[PDB]
Amino acid sequence: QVQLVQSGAEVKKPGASVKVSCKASGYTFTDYFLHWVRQAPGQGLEWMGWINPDSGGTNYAQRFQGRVTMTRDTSISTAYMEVSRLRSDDTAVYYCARDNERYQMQNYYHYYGMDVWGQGTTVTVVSRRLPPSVFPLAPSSKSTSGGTAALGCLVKDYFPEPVTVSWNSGALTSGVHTFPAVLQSSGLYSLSSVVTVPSSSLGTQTYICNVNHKPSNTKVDKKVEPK
Amino acid sequence: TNLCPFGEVFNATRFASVYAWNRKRISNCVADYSVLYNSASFSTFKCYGVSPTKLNDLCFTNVYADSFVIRGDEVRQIAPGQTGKIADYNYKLPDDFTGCVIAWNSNNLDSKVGGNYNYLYRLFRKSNLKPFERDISTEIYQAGSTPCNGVEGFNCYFPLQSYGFQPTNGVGYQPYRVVVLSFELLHAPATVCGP
Amino acid sequence: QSVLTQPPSASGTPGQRVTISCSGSSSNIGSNTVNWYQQLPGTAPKLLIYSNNQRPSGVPDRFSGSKSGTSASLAISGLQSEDEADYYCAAWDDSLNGYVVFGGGTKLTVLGQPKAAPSVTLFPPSSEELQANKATLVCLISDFYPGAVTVAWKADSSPVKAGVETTTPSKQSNNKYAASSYLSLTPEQWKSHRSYSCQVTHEGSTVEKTVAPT
Ligand SMILES: *[C@@H]1O[C@H](CO[C@@H]2O[C@@H](C)[C@@H](O)[C@@H](O)[C@@H]2O)[C@@H](O[C@@H]2O[C@H](CO)[C@@H](O)[C@H](O)[C@H]2NC(C)=O)[C@H](O)[C@H]1NC(C)=O
Repeated sequence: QVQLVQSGAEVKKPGASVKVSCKASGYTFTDYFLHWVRQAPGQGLEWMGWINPDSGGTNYAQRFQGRVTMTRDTSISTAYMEVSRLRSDDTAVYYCARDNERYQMQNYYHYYGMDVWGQGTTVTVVSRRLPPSVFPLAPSSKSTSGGTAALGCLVKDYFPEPVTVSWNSGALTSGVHTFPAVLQSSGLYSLSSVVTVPSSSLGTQTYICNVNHKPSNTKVDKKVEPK
Repeated sequence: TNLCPFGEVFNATRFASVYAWNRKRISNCVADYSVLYNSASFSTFKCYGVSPTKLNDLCFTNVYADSFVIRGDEVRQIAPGQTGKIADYNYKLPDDFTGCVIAWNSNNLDSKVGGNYNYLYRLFRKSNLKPFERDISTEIYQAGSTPCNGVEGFNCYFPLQSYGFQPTNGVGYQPYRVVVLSFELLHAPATVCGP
Repeated sequence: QSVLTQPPSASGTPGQRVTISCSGSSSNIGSNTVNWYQQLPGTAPKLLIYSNNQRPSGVPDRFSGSKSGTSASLAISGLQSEDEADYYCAAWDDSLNGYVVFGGGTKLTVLGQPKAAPSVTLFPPSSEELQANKATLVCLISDFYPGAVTVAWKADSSPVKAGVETTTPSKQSNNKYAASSYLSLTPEQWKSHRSYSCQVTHEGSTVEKTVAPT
């Protein structure tokens, strides 16, 4: 199968550069142009440019001309995009996507769309990295209703996004909901994760929320017990 | 050294419909164009922007081979500067075209008693194609003032029509297979050379 | 550079036809073909329509595209709940260097559930948080439909104004909505009020929860 596999998440300081990779497989790399598209949190798609892996030629979006360089290494079917002079609002998911028209003539190019998409690479541009505090939301009488109880974890005062939360190292998935973060007037983020569980389980089942914050290199486990 | 695989293009069992014309890029090979243009198999062999006798002395970044079927009377439309249903709505060459148009009668391959209706062409389009553009869309063509909303009827036409190809047609209505070879020069090393 | 104009939102029920418009200019849609993308929460866009009305393999026949002049439209004929997603149109723009222009995107919601009142769970500040000289009330709102609520915090009977933060509702695993609200405060305030209350209004009716330092 045709696929594009991108490199992993990046955290960079403002003014630094980042280089993201996109490896193609399942087809002949030089047959198709590649596009780069990014998407800032909660916003739309924005085209960055195309590269022709057959020639190395490029066409950059004017907003990024002079700040972005696309390249390729055909020996390993990989395209690269380097963004320099990073700003905080370069924080976004970066996609590579295959131009869907085989064998373009570069001087007579025609765009008909992009048919195969990488999974995306997050790039976060921040000077601060701040780990969260994790507090239990204990199940109680007020949080129990006829056989089911609610319990959770409050993840407070971290920066930047994102944190991921699993329960019981992924063993617990049914009834879990992790909410989006709020941005407080402090500039730090907070979110919560909750799980509905059988109240009959409360005396023997252990509940631990696993809070990952890659930006600060932190993993916090919090055991949540009845009050 | 690889020999360019022109044989695969010219000898394919089936050709594309002209509205959905097929393209192959040819690269990293040596081509003897004399073998091609000194063949008696072709009823059309016209080159633009190059003398065909210098082709064996030139090198290009890539060569493109576009191929499709049209009727004989329409082969004249596969040239820069032409007008007509084919040149306007199916396959358009640029005015600065550098390449060769090669055509041969394919009545024995593409016609059948009863009609071969598998080869289609675009009869209607709201504007001309750009050079080397392809239109494979199948929207109902609104010929009059009333929007068609997907329904066919008067002034609301399916845009593609079938050739009728029967072996007994006169030559003007017989199928011709066409290969358009374009010679590309980019800011990159040449990969297709003469011998 | 140019923009392609889409409505910010659209909706319909299952079995209904929904159309999403995409308005451009003579240098993009007026000159070039239109392609459409579907983006589900948390994943990469997927090509839905290209060359004005062609479907990639695997895209169901209920998705259709059209173009006329400088505008285009995406139709979904027979909405299914899994069609809830963001939709983008795109086209080449011949201006200057030439570039791909994307629409601003359209959020489509599929209203395929009856109204459901929210279940409200209010958590007082945890002992550990108070033992860090901080306090947060956490109001968790689950299992409601459609996805619009307002949240009021009350200190005793008095409205509470400052230190509230509320999330925009989003889908739970079971395709109902959840939302969350936070009231931050100092431990002294928490200890000095008979109660606190989170009241959630969903479609004109209010569900209330109350907690106290007792
Ligand atoms: C595909 O090609 C064969 C062979 O054509 C010959 O070999 C080529 C490499 C080239 O040298 C041609 O000029 C040759 O004629 C075609 O088969 C021939 O068909 C003709 C029909 O008139 C017949 O007289 C020949 O005897 C056939 N040759 C052989 C070796 O059998 C065949 O028709 C081509 N197929 C298509 C789809 O075009």
